[PDB]
Amino acid sequence: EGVLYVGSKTKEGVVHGVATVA
Amino acid sequence: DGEIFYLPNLNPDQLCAFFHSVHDDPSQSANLLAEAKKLNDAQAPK
Amino acid sequence: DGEIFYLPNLNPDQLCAFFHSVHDDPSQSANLLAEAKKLNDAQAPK
Repeated sequence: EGVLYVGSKTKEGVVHGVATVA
Repeated sequence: DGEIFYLPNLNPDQLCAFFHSVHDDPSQSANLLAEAKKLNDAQAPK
Repeated sequence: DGEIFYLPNLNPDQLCAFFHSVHDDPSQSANLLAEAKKLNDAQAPK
């Protein structure tokens, strides 16, 4: 029940995404 | 156990604002995440 | 590429600085990564 701050280490090198946990 | 939705479009203020509401009350997270997705979609700079 | 990293223990405000360094200086998104993961490391052990 929430969202997790997740990032992905890529070409740009950091993206800010969300892991939505039910 | 959850999936991921990246918002590389949203500036630090927007991006930080998403979880700011969420973390205060993780019940609206799904809604908030939506507006994050929706925002990401709304402005989606290519 | 695409090395996912989770910041569960960081709060909106903790993460705030990360974006700020990251969006202001993408040149160090990895060194910045270090700091968020550092911060997520710092406060992690409750």
